[PDB]
This record gives sequence, structure tokens and C-alpha cells, in this order.
Amino acid sequence: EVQLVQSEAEVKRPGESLKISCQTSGYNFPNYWITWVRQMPGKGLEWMGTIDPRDSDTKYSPSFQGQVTISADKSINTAYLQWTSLRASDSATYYCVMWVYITGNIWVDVWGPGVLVTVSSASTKGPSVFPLAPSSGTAALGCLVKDYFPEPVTVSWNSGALTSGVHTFPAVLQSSGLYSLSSVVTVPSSSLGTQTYICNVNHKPSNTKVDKRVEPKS
Amino acid sequence: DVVMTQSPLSLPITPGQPASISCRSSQSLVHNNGNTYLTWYQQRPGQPPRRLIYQVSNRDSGVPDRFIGSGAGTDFTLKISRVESEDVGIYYCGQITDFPYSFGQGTKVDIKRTVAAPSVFIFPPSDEQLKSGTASVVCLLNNFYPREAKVQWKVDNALQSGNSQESVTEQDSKDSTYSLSSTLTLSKADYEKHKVYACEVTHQGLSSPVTKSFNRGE
Repeated sequence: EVQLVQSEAEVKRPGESLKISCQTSGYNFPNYWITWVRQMPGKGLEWMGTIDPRDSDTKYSPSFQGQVTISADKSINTAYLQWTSLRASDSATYYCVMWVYITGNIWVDVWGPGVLVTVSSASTKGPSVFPLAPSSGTAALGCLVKDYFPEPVTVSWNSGALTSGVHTFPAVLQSSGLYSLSSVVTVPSSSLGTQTYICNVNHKPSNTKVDKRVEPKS
Repeated sequence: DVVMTQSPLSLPITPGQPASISCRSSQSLVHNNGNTYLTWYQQRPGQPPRRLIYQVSNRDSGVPDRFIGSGAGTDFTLKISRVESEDVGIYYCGQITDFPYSFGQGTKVDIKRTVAAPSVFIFPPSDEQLKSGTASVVCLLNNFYPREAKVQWKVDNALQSGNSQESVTEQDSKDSTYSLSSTLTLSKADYEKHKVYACEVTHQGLSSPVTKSFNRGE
């Protein structure tokens, strides 16, 4: 089966350059094009441009021309998208898409896995974990995972054993340029005296593991 | 040159029922040879897009018969015959006839279920976070449907603006509900100069808005 391999997630600073890559795997012939598509979080798909690897002919969207360059290396079945000068607005997911054609308009359409590009002035920081303590049926408790960079953070409860009724919200970007999320769990109120609940927070870019026990306090 | 308009933006479907997604172009998509080359994509949550339909109605390999593409000229439709749990996600029409290429804005298909009111909980800031100099107060809205909701913050019976941030989970696989967090961020100083902290929640499944509150220090 044909498939595209994309380079790994990038964290960059405003003004730096960046080249991301896309490699065809398991397709022989040269009857294909490679196009790059941007998707902001929560937003739709945007065509950025298309390259014919055979002659390196390119077509650019008018909205991205002069911000990016598309290139191809047939010798290794790889295509590239590069910026000279990144901006925070370039924080998005970028897909390369292979269009295998028959001047014809009919092809087959293989998408890559996407790569997340984070452009920000923040530096790596591990989270502070705070308890969202249950109070005075069904009770709610949780952990606030505050002030970390970059994404992602993984959260589990009781080392993966507590799974149902768990809601880990997607993180939001604070004005500090740090991320913040919470994870909550609804539990039977009787269980709050008999049981123990610990959130396990993993932020691997800073090698931070935190286990915080959320207890009702008074 | 060509502008694609897609409707509706969101589409609640009862499982087993059909979904119809529309896509209109600002000029006829019929190429100079007499053929039309509109495509449709599906993006499952967290997944790359995959092409379903090309050339208006032809289906790509492996895509089931219940995806039916139709249309002519400027008016095109994707019909999903019997929407099931695996079809939740965003659908995009794709125009590659005329340069510049573009995608519709996307139609989010979710699962219709009976209205469920949010269960609301409020969390005061931990004393650990207060020693850090910042107070986060969290309002949790748990397991509601539909997605529309509004939360509003009041401090010492004074409405707040511009100091809160929201986050929403995607549709839960089991119960088809959403949950929402809103976080109110104050300085420690500001937090201690006030007494009662409350969040008000408005949702189709509530007859009147609900308020959860606490008194700092109680």
C-alpha cells in the first residue's frame, strides 16, 4: 500500500526558518504530484501549493506565495515545504497529499499523517498540577494542569485503571504563551471517603512526571 | 477565482438516518472538455482527511456504497445513506478544476441524541496555586447535548469579561454528550479582595440558567 511519511513535529521561534518533508513509500512511477495543505486547529483545509516532482513545476496559492517554497527530490521520492521566516500565525498542522494521475484531471489522492508545527517565543516548561477538589449522588473532581510548553501533556487517573467518566479537555493557549488544561472525573460520592484518586501527568518535552492525589479538603 | 460554499456547518444525525451535505460553487465546475471534477473528503476526529468521492459521484476504493455524490454545474451534494457511529467527523468538498484550488469550509456531522442538561460544578483555587500568586476558578459543565452552551462569571455579584477561557471535549463515543470547562483567572490579590464566586450556565436543556457558587474561605 502506498503511504506518505512526514517529518516529525517541530517547535520553532518566530523568525526562524523551517523545512518539513514528505516521502513517498511504495509507489514506483513518476505520474504523481505532491501538494501541501494547512489546517489551523478547529479550522478547515487550505491549499498551499502543488509541485510536479518530474520537472519541479509548481503552482502556489495566492495566499501563501512569498511565504513558503515547495521543492522536490525525485532521487529519494521526497518533497519539501519550507519557510524562510516563520510567524506565530504559522502554528498549524501541515499535510502533504499525493495525487497520482493518468494534462488530465483524474487522479488518486493519498494524504500524509500531518505534522504539527508550533511557532512561539515560549521555552520548554513543565506543568504545575493543582487539585480540583470535590465538595459537599455523583461527585466531580479533577486536576488543573497549568503553565506548560510545548504541547502535548498526557493525563491518566490511577495509573490507567480509572477510565470511565474521565474528561481531559484539550489545552488552551494562555496569554503567557503557556498551555493549560484540566482533566476531570465524575465519581460516586460514597467513593470519596473510601477511595483514592490520583491524576498522573506526563509532559515529556521537559521530562516531568507528576502524580497528585485529589482529596476533598476542609 | 472559484469560491466553494458548503452547508450546513454542523449536521446532527440520528444514527441510521441519512445526512445530506451541500456544496455550491461560484461558477460552473464543468471543465472545457465537458466533465466535472468535484471531490469529497472525510476527516475523522484526530485523523488525516481521506478522499471519499471524486469526479462528482465516483467512489474511491474501499469506500462503502452509502456515500453517494451527486450534482451538476454549481450545485453538488454528498449524501450518506445511513449515518453510523464511524461517520462522525468533518466533510469537505474539493475543487481542483480551476486554479486556485480550494476546499469547502467543512460540515461537522455529529450524533443526534435527546437534549441533556449540563451538570455543573465549581472548583475554588487550591491553596497551593494561591501561594504561586495566581487564582484559577474552574466551572465544569458535564455531559450535555446539544453543543450550544453559555457560561458567565460573576464575582461579588459583578459580571466578568475577558478573564476566562473555555474548552470543549469532542462528542463522547458512548453517551454522545459534550463537556465544557471554563476557567476564570485572577491574581491572588484580586481573588482575596472578593467574597462570592459564581458561574451561570445557559443551555437548551435547562428551563432557567443555573448558578453554582462558593464563598472564598467557607
